[PDB]
Amino acid sequence: HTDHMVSIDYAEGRGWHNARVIPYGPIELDPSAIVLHYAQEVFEGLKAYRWADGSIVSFRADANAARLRSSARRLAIPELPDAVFIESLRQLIAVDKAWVPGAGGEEALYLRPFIFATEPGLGVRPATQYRYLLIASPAAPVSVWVSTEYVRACPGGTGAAKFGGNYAASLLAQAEAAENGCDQVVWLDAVERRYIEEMGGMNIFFVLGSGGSARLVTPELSGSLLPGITRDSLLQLAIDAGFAVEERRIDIDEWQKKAAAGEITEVFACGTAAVITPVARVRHGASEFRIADGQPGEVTMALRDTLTGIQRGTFADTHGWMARLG
Amino acid sequence: YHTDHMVSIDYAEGRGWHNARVIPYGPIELDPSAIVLHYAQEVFEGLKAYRWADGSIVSFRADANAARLRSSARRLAIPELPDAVFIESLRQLIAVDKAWVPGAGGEEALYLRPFIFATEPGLGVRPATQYRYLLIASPAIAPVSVWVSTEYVRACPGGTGAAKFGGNYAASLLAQAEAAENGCDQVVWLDAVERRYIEEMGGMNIFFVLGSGGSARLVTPELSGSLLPGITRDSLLQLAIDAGFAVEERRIDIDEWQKKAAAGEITEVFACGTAAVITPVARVRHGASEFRIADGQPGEVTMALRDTLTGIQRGTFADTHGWMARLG
Ligand SMILES: Cc1ncc(COP(=O)(O)O)c(CNc2co[nH]c2=O)c1O
Ligand SMILES: Cc1ncc(COP(=O)(O)O)c(CNc2co[nH]c2=O)c1O
Repeated sequence: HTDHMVSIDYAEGRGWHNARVIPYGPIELDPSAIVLHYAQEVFEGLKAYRWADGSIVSFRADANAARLRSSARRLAIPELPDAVFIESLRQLIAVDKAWVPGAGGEEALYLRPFIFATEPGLGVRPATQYRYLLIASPAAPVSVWVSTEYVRACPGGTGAAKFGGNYAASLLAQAEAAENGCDQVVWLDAVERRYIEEMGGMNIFFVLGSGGSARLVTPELSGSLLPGITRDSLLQLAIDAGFAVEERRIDIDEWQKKAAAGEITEVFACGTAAVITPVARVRHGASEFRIADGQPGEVTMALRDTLTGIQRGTFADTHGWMARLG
Repeated sequence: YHTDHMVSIDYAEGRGWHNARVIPYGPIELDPSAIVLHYAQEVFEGLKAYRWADGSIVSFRADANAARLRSSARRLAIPELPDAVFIESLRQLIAVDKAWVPGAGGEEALYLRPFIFATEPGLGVRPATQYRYLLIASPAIAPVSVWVSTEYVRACPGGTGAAKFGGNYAASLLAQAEAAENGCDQVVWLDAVERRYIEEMGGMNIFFVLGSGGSARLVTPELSGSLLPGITRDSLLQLAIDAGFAVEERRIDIDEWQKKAAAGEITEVFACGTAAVITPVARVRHGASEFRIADGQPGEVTMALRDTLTGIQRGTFADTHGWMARLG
């Protein structure tokens, strides 16, 4: 973690107030603070990048701001205004700027904005007191384990929110994966236990065919998986590069069948931390199957090169995704 | 409000659960990266301590809570707190804060809140290697109306609904607001997959009474894997059998509830749980539909069971099943 953190308080009637930059250090809670009992909390994640001209920039921070608000609404948490969200990013970079790594490769500074209920009380109801903190931390094909025993979120629930509870529910599967020598978990839909949703901390894309004829398929926003900002961006970039894209349902049977037939030629996972991570093989119960030759796919690495290029300030930001933080 | 003291126990991978100690009730500290603040790795319980006429403090089925906290812990990848350490923590707090247990023998008792949360600093999504357990205490039949949630779902099969886990409660807060907006006091939740089978209330299990007198049948949702196996629920099923009522655990459709209530087949409805013991349900809102349960008054079977269970917990009715045990 870096040297400082940004703290902001909420009190009913007063709104979000008392924003201040303080050292990174322990915080205090009443034993009956609602977050310790009923998990009323939401969070975000995004990076600060250093550019060649010496500036520090963010990638689609406005999207994170709005998503923290969408998550907060689902959890009955008062929304942090986008302007205050953005300003907290600027405040932290101003004091901890030396922590942002050099330009220009994979290295960046990870920013963790988060909100938790602090009001003391064992009644099960939305809190009237909260805290927001902003902290910072300095920041290869994988195998995936299909979870059949566990479900992470369901329609009408909290899966489209970045809510701590979704991650808690995933811990046992994430241990069961490692016990099968897999790197990550792919989650299936709650209702029919068939349709691909997402991985534990990433969205998932499928490449079908190859060359100019190659096209992208990704699970549609079901209501129970996260609308990732990397996912959103890659949809836009694929369209920019002339790839057909389909947001639709795809189940594990279609995945296995089309991979075996060689129609699915690449699979990749995407998210803020790794940008894009190739998926080489899949374990589904007793069976295992490989994606193509198990190596990083052509479209996979082309999209990754485009997106990291924009983020590092090497390639034109045609969508106006980058903004200055310091 | 809270009593004077709390019990604190730490978990670390070399020591396991250790350093159990009675300390004043007061603020606790967490690293900003403590896993509970990001990924909600936490579970909890709730039970009461009762003062009896003879001066003793007793627990009701505290062994059941000890085991359920372990079951909850297991589902949330939390190292289990041994049952003996759980029971001892109840005894430790009652020993110093006994004077806080209210007088015998009405509705008043001392509510106990055992709870575990992840304290290890780290932003990696993995089970914590460090936890804290706290035990805190807090001093503790009007019919209610219920709103059937059709828009929100509280837990998923394959999920965490059979565990007493903070995240189930977090997920439920938005629906509880829609209920108030429609005049109702509590929320009834339906199953995730088919959006039609009755699960439970936000903090209580639900029962239906069919018919009347000795031939009445007590009906309750079967354990689905996504609703909480309430200890009050478990006890009332036994008490119903003791009394000679037929009991049925099964899947019950929401469209069956209103239909049988309107036909006079469902004669009573109630909710049960640690805090209120039994709360009669008078009225139900489901979408546009609204229906009443009989005359809206507490039902005969409802109050017979409530009187028996409260009687056992206050020591005035014979404890045939050995549910009551000395705390201090
Ligand atoms: C469940 C889940 N799905 C998808 C994603 C990808 O979302 P994106 O990053 O906005 O593209 C994340 C990562 N979300 C996080 C982003 O930064 N830290 C995170 O935990 C996630 O936790
Ligand atoms: C979702 C849910 N279902 C059912 C119940 C009833 O469970 P029982 O009390 O064991 O009969 C509770 C209350 N659980 C609590 C028991 O004490 N404090 C509580 O929050 C609950 O929170």
